[PDB]
Amino acid sequence: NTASIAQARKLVEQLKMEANIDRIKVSKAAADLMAYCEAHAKEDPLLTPVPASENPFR
Amino acid sequence: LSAEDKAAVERSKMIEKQLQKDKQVYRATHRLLLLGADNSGKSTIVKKTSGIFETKFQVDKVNFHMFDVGAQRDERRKWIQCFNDVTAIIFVVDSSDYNRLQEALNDFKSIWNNRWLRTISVILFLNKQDLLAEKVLAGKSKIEDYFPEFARYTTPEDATPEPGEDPRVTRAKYFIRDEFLRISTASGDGRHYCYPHFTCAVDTENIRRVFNDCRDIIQRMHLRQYELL
Amino acid sequence: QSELDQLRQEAEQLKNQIRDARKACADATLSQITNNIDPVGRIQMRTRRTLRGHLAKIYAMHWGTDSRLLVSASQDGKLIIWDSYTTNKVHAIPLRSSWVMTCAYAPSGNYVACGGLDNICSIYNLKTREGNVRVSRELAGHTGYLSCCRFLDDNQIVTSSGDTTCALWDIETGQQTTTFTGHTGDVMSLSLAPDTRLFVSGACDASAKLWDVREGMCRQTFTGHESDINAICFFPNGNAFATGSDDATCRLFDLRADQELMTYSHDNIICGITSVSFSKSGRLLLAGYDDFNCNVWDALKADRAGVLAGHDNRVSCLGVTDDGMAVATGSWDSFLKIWN
Amino acid sequence: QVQLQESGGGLVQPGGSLRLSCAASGFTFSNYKMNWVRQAPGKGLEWVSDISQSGASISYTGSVKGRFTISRDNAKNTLYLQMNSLKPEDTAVYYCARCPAPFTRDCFDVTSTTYAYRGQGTQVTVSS
Amino acid sequence: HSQGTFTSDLSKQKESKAAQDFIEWLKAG
Amino acid sequence: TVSLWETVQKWREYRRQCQRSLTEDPPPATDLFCNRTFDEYACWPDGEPGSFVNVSCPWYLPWASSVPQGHVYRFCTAEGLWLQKDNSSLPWRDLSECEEEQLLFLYIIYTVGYALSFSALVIASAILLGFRHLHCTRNYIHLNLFASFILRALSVFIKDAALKWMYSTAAQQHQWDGLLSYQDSLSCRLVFLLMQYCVAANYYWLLVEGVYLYTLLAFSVLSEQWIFRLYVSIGWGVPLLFVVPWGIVKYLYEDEGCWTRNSNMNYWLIIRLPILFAIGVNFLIFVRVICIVVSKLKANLMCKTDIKCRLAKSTLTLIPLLGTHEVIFAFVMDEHARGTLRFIKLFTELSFTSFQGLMVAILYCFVNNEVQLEFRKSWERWR
Ligand SMILES: *C(=O)CC[C@H](NC(=O)CCCCCCCCCCCCCCC)C(=O)O
Repeated sequence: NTASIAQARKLVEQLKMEANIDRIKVSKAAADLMAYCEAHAKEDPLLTPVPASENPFR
Repeated sequence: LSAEDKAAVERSKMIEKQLQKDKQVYRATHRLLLLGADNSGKSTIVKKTSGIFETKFQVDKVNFHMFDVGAQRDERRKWIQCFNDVTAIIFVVDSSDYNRLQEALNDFKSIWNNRWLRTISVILFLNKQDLLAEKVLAGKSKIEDYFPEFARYTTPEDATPEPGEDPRVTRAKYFIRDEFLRISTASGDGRHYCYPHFTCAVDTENIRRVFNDCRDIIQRMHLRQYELL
Repeated sequence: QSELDQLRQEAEQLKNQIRDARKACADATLSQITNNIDPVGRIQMRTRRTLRGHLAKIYAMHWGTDSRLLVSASQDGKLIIWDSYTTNKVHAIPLRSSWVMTCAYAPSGNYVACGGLDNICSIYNLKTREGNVRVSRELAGHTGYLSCCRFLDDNQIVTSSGDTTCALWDIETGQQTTTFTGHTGDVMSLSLAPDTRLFVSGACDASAKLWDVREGMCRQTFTGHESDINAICFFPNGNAFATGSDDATCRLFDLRADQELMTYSHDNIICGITSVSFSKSGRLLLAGYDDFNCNVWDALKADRAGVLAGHDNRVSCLGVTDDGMAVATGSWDSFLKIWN
Repeated sequence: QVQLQESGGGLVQPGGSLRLSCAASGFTFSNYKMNWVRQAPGKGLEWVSDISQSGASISYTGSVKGRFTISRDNAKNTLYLQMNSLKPEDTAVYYCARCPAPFTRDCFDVTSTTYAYRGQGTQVTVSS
Repeated sequence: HSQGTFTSDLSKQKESKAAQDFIEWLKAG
Repeated sequence: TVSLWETVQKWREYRRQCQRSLTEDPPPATDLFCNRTFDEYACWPDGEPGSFVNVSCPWYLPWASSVPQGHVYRFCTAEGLWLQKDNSSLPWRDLSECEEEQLLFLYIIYTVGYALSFSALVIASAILLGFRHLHCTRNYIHLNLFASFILRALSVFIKDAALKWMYSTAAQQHQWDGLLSYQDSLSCRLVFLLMQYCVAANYYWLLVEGVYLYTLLAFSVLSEQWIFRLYVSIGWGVPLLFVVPWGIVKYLYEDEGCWTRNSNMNYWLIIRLPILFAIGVNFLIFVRVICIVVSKLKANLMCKTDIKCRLAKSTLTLIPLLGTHEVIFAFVMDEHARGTLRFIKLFTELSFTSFQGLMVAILYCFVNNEVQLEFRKSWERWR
């Protein structure tokens, strides 16, 4: 055996095992992303720079 | 002026003091990458089951660290970037095969033109000169069907090693040398160079040959900073 | 020989089925859905601290969990631990092989790992009784250079290598417990999930993958880039990851949508990304470059906002802290810089 | 995902002619170098011909020098290797290749294990 | 060293001229 | 080289002696000639009644010290009073028949050079220090070289600014015809010692520059932290070893003037010979560096007999850094008290040395590629 067919078999079963999985809509994914940002934007320092008082890297 | 932070600042000065005498060792050694063909790689005359191999040799009280890459996968466009600060790249070519010589020409060309290696000079060892001598003199295998240009190449003004060199063997010997030199001079900007050498399988005067070309490389680098050259 | 042709046809048709299923599952582009949303606005960043002491170029760096200390490995043969508040140096570990390509900081702060061209990984015990550091373990066993480490926790580390594999180790045992195969080119970097439950790995074949440390098996395989993937990281929610490749620039993928959402390009940008990390809120994607810069891409918009110019040679690593206060960028000029 | 489809192989008498057309998709085209690598049976695979981005830096392996011709159609996203005088020593799988990077003038693409941006292969056989 | 000699020569010129100014003024009371 | 002071003192004694002689013999012999009245120029105590009375030339005057002993026939009046010529108190004009713009031109020329050079060196040092990418041992030696040039410029300006202080001011001269001046202050003496030190420290920051360049091409590198300390000590400390002994010698055995005039050439050998040694060594280094450069240009194997253009450029860009223009006349010492030769020696040395700072500043801070890339980058990062 050249084992090329053996490798192709595991490759195609890898592909098949990846096909039968759940899908969602990219619009819903983008909506969820937008949400994460908006919800933690207040806390993100590089978006809203912290006052020097707290800034440990004064 | 704190009190507990004194210990930390004292600690950061012991480290600085230790890093300071490692700077003067790291700058007192030359790092050479030993590349080339799969064969002809001879880091034994210059004198834990994987990774990278390192051999240290000392010439004229100058320390050289030469790294023979081993146990790595075939593709090397990605780990080659680690060696952008080496002083020179040693490239060893197996002449006297005529078959994979073109596959060694292309390999050297890629080294020359890489974006992270444009400033690193290569030292070229046209290895296995003994086999080349026997191959042409025998005449069974003829170097015309791998490079058609050998039907018109004429030997240049050069130095045959010993009185007794057949004109043929000293012609093919220099022909291969010129093939690498065409590639080297194509990137005309003189920011790095190629030093050719006809090495043999075993040569005592081979560690020094590396020494002199690194000495030339460093001097040429200093003269550039002073715009003297 | 006919069976090989049959298998090739099967693979081609299954790939067609996969691409068609991914098609028509996308209604609107992230650009269109993110059209009313306002721009971040040009952000100005300045170097607050420049850490000096490394001799040769820097290949990797990693922030500590306290967002206070960080380790950085340089190819002079040393990796040293800083205190980014006071620029003081806490430790300076000399390595055995000078060719180190990656490093990581253990979450507990007790350990630091490193590895490089030499196919190995070394764990360093920081909090030691004698007070002098020492290598606690060498995780030998796989071929090919090692290009990223990321401690799962104390006594469990995952490694990516140039042998086109990834592995999960047991520090005290010293033996591979799981191995992840399927990549065809060198694996350049991997990022653990925020929940430390999966991870992603981009490789030198312009393709990424998702694994699971429980049982070694690839879950998804995202394509789209055209050349070697150089860096990758997780989005804070753990439901995405942005990978920047040599092809042109960077991209964002979503695991559940199983398709690239949107790219990050520009005509002037002509080299390739070298390192990527998100900001705390997943609103600022940062990215190194061969042009010595570090652009600051807003995640939701295809237009960059800021630039972190200041490095003399190329930028090789950058990472945002856990509190988001600071951003560090090592580079081939052998300096670290802490922007805020 | 990147693709490289090649076609044209077949049985030809010595001194005959063939045309090898390389169909590419899934990656920028003009920005890259392109190469021809063939694998003669019983030995490793070897580089043959190259052509730069614009299509102005042709270069050949000495063996096929003055015999084969290459051409790039950027608009068609195709590459060609015209074959003029065949020998029975060129009998080999052909492999349209691509450089790993764009806007760059070097390529480490001969590798014998898993280079990714490489064609699947066509067999050209010259005999009687 | 140039500036050393130049100055020495210059000083001698200024010194000699000053003595003249003393021989031309003493004459004029 | 008669001092004003010496002349002044000499005159004072002559006057005192004359006063004594007049008091001794004031009475006229015949009581029909000029009375014994001692003028400031001369005594003329004797008088010829209606005749000419030879009054010998004074016993103390630099002007006529070498002049012969001709007298001054005082044509006095037989009436016993002094005669009058053209309504003047005294005729007898036989009274004392007894007896350069090149320096100005050289002054203007080198003052201009030191000015244009000091300005450019201040700019160059600011540029070379500010960028922080250019910090390296090479540019540190350059920074000390620039500082030495700047000290030379300020030293020269100051040096000739005090030279006229105790000379040109008529105040000084009036105060020298009586009491003391600025010539006796120690402050003045030290202005000129400072000048000697600052010049000597300039030839030794050229020697250091050349030795550092030579040790990169020839010897293996050593600790860049210790070599720099040795170089700083050589550049700034070695000059003391022979400019302080010169000051001691001047204070002891030759203190006239404010140490401006090299009356004893031997004492001036002590702060010269070292300078000749430094420039000779630097010339040797220049020759060997140029032969290394031509060796590289030959062995390049790409030479197309145009190497003379590149080698000329290299020689001309290396001349100011090592100060090799100074050697063409360095061996024509001040035992060659010529005329045209002296002028030329001074002209070339002063002119080229003055602008040497300008040439060094340009060649090593304004057209340097590294510093040109510091700007291009700083300009790109400006937005
Ligand atoms: C002794 O007799 C007194 C000397 C006095 N003066 C002179 O001899 C004339 C000297 C020449 C004039 C000064 C030249 C100044 C050059 C200014 C350069 C400035 C350039 C600045 C650009 C940045 C005398 O009357 O004899």
